[PDB]
Amino acid sequence: AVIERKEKEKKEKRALGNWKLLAKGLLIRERLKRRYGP
Amino acid sequence: ERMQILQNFKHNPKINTIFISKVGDTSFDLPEANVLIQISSHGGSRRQEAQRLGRVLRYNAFFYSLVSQDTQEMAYSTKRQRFLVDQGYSFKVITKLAGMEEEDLAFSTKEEQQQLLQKVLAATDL
Amino acid sequence: VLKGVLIECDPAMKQFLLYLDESNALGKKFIIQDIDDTHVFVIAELVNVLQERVGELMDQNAFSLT
Amino acid sequence: ELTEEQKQEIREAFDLFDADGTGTIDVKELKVAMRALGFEPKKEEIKKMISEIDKEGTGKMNFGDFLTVMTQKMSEKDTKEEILKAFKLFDDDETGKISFKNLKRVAKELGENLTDEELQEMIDEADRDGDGEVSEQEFLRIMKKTSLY
Amino acid sequence: DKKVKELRRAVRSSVWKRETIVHQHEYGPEENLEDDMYRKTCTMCGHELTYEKM
Ligand SMILES: [Ca+2]
Ligand SMILES: [Ca+2]
Repeated sequence: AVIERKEKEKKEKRALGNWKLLAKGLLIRERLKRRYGP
Repeated sequence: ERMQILQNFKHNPKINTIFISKVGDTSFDLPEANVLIQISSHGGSRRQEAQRLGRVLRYNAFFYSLVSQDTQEMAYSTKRQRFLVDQGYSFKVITKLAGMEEEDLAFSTKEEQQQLLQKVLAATDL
Repeated sequence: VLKGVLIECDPAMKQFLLYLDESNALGKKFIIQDIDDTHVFVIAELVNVLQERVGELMDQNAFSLT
Repeated sequence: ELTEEQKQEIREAFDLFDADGTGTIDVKELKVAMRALGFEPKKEEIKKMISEIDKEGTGKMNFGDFLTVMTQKMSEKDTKEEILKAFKLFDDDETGKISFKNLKRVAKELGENLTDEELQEMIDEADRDGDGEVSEQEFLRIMKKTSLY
Repeated sequence: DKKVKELRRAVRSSVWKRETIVHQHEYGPEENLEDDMYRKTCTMCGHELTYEKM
């Protein structure tokens, strides 16, 4: 049970890191669109 | 890193030139040097220039100061040498360098010179 | 044809005059024709203000010891 | 700094349901008041916001609470508009979903060195309904719980 | 915040190429004055160029 909980916690940490990476990427792209809009 | 760089600077014939960014403006253990070339120093700090001149003496040696004409650097260099002239030093003005085109130097053509404009204006620290 | 005064100097001062033309520092575009990288052609009726501006630029970054 | 002129609009909206000048308006009329100012809340959101405003079971809210709720709703509305614009930019093919190809193309355009395995892990972690990608609602949900914005 | 700020400007300062506006004076039709005087007015900045044509 402890091992399964630790694996789930690691997966959740990976998901949070991926969410953080996605937020930065979308903010960067939105900033590019704002600064280079037609 | 600074300690080892300065330590191998003196007892190495392969490398004998280093660049310092305002770190040598105090009393350190820098080894004996014969040539000093200062570029874009502080505004009017006579103390800084006097200290930098002090890092060479210990014509055994000679130091050069590079400034840009028609800019504030001219006035800065004029106003920051008044201490050394009172000390008795005289700054000879050199307008031509012998053998400038004798060998190849950087920024030989206009292409890289104009390319430098984009990277020097790329700061945009706003 | 154009009548005026040819001014020959270093490229630095030539481009300084070019900047003064576009910046309207004298009130108009009297820097009419540029002919060479080190030569310009300027109307002669306001050479005095150009001389004053050049002198101000020269002695601004001079730090006169007086 | 929240607004200067829209505050008067919120004052007028509050006074529309407070013609008697009692200082408070009925909680049941919250849905209409939002629609007067352009908001389009849903039943679940309406119930959730009614529960928060009426924890004490008074049934009436003063001007301060109504103004705070309206300001929060405006902030969330502009945030959701920016989120939808970001989704549309991400969904350059107007497919309605941020698929694997869209995420990979955006990552390559941004210059990131993200591996395709991490991209598919993100897609799987972005899948709540099991459709194999991330929709508008899931993007809104993750933007709600984002680290910062 | 610092690690996103240090890279948000790397792409910001990448696309812009021409900062100096093209000052080339696109003069319109010449206006004929007295004593064979011809004046050209720039359509972009209003620069006036007066000359005598032989
Ligand atoms: Ca898509
Ligand atoms: Ca989905």
